[PDB]
Amino acid sequence: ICVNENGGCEQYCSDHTGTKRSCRCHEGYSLLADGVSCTPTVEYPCGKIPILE
Amino acid sequence: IVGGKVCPKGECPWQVLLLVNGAQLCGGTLINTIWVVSAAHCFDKIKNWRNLIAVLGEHDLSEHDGDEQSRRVAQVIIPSTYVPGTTNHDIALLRLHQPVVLTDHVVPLCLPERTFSERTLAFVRFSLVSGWGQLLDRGATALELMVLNVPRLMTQDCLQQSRKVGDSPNITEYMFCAGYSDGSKDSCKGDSGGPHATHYRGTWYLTGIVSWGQGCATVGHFGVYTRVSQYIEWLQKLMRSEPRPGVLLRAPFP
Ligand SMILES: CCOc1cc(OCC)c(F)c([C@@H](Nc2ccc(C(=N)N)c(O)c2)C(=O)NS(=O)(=O)c2cccc(N)c2)c1
Ligand SMILES: [Ca+2]
Ligand SMILES: [Ca+2]
Repeated sequence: ICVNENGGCEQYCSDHTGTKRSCRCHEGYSLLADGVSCTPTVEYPCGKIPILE
Repeated sequence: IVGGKVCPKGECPWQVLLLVNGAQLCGGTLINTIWVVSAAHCFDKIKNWRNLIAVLGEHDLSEHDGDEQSRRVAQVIIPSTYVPGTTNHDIALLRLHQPVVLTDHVVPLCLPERTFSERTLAFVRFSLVSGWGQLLDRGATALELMVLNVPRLMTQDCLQQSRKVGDSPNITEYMFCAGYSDGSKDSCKGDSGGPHATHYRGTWYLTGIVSWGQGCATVGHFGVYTRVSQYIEWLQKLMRSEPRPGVLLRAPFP
């Protein structure tokens, strides 16, 4: 259920049936094996502030 | 920005400064290396598109520190539904002539998927709005980039909490209210086109565009922003298209 708590996804969420869902990440990020987390794959991924990171 | 504070240099890396003949025109948001989102009304009075410049990595307008990157604007795309002089569909997609180089001071804001933005981001109460606009209604503009945290209101609540005006333009589904009604904090005219950025689980996303208001930080009123989620598909399709001759392009919306 993507509508509730973002389906548990850190970023994007897609519902497949009433019991199946896939999380996805923006370009510049990759989904971790937990199936919900996104980790940067580039030096300057969108939406992150380098000096604070 | 009225009632906010200086955005520490580098902490608002997606902020864009648009200039016409060297003069401050509006703000904008970098969403990738060659695309910037701004407000359509920022271009109502352009006579010669070749005088339009976008600056990234900007912070202090009084000095050059080497982090600034300026680019000519190759294309300004506006929804077919936008009518100059009116408030609805206030969004513009700009293609830079050359991509900017991402650095600690130049980073794009994430353009979210429509579902994520409607189902999740729309419920994050506070978001940041920024720009070099007026520090006070009818006051001087800022020399350093300013930023302000503003809470979002459901439209029903915005209308109920706002004082009624005769000629007041309608708040459509392509807009949303954010701010305060005590006359202390709001974005302003010179911030037009700038970002309304929303944080979610460690990442920032574009949810709004500084669009309009009945004065800046007017008691009884809120700032009004373009509801970016309505345009995600429209923007994504355009970014996948080849550039066309002639700077201004009116593209079908939806
Ligand atoms: C689509 C833009 O429509 C407007 C309407 C406004 O008043 C309506 C009664 C308004 F003050 C602004 C204003 N932007 C703005 C931005 C933010 C605020 C704010 N209080 N947060 C706010 O109070 C105002 C603006 O840009 N005015 S303008 O003269 O430079 C201009 C240029 C080109 C087209 C238009 N429409 C306006 C723009
Ligand atoms: Ca500077
Ligand atoms: Ca480059």
